[PDB]
Amino acid sequence: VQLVQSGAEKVSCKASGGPFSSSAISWVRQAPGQGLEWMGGIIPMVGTANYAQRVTITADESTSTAYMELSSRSEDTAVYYCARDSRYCSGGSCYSVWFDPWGQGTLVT
Amino acid sequence: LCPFGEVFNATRFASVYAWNRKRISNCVADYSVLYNSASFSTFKCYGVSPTKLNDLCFTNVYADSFVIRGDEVRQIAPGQTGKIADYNYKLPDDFTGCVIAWNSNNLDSKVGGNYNYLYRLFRKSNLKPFERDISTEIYQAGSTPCNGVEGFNCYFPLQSYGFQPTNGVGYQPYRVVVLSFELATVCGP
Amino acid sequence: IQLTQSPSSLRVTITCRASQSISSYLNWYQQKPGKAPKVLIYAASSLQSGVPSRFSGSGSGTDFTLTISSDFATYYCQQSYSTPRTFGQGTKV
Ligand SMILES: *[C@@H]1O[C@H](CO[C@@H]2O[C@@H](C)[C@@H](O)[C@@H](O)[C@@H]2O)[C@@H](O[C@@H]2O[C@H](CO)[C@@H](O)[C@H](O)[C@H]2NC(C)=O)[C@H](O)[C@H]1NC(C)=O
Repeated sequence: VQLVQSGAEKVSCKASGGPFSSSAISWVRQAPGQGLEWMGGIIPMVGTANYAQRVTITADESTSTAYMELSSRSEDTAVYYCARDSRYCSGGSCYSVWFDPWGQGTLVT
Repeated sequence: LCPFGEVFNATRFASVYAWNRKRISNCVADYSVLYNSASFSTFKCYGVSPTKLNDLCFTNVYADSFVIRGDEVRQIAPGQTGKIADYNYKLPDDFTGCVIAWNSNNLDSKVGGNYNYLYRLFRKSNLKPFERDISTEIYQAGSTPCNGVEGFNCYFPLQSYGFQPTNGVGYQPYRVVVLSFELATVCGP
Repeated sequence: IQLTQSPSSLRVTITCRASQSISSYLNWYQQKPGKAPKVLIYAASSLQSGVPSRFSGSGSGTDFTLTISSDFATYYCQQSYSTPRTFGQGTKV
């Protein structure tokens, strides 16, 4: 299960192996010298993206590919990662969520 | 003749959370051709005798199809309980008809896993007979509102199956067709 | 719910504290220079397959610890308990 992202500069993330529409794909920003920020993500089966509290997040199951569109500052220079939302779940009560796979990263300036 | 070929030899099957239903009508139904077929591993009838199916005639006949794990096959029966019986596909305790299933490991399983098959883990309540809940809303399991992405007491109610050619039999996919018979529209020879 | 972790720079341990109780919904990551982060610990104390037994951790509610028994990388804590999801500052080994 690997994620393949587009090269440096829309930003794409193609899924190869593993679940797709059943698992949210999120985008995480990491500016140089900074930590990680979750900006939102989408479940292709739902078709609706949720955003962190500017950026358009979408996906299309038919190509097993997620997309993020950026448009119109210099302060946004960062490496952008895609990651799949996975969970370790037990009977009755499900108690965890994390990001398992992770693409190479796209450099946007 | 009834379009059984389009049910049993279908190119693809639906997930159990969103099982397909096809209404069969105005046709002649050959049942013994299936009963004595070596293609099936499970052929269990309730309310009817499998050997008299060719002589019996019915009104509406519904063919409900989906894919589940081999270990879950036992849940597709009246009076049974479990994650599939309660949250995906519930049969009435007075169900009339036959449940047909076969191993589809060599058909559906993929290297790396075929994750196109999903089932529900969570729901507010158990399903009514033949209720098909295909909503994709986040399930809340406490007083805390979700209002967004799943997390604590907020879950995406569906999970995919890791169906692989390297799985043990209980974890291999099975194609299940349930024939529900109401009681002259569909009639044998 | 924000996370605060310390020390910022370093057998060693790294601690991460939630400003609010988050049950067991935090995780830990290891990020090498120029690479994507990998999962170490999920559900507070459960190891990710492929992670050496040298790694362990525990905690509940607000106070959680990552322990390395004996991999110079930046380690992060993650909060998936509630929206918005966030991450810690990062600790350098
Ligand atoms: C489902 O298909 C099987 C297999 O039939 C073969 O594969 C099909 C996809 C198609 O290409 C057929 O022309 C092939 O023959 C059917 O099993 C056969 O049934 C006939 C009776 O009609 C019998 O004479 C054959 O010997 C059977 N072959 C085998 C391998 O069992 C089956 O009947 C089909 N099911 C339905 C409802 O049509």
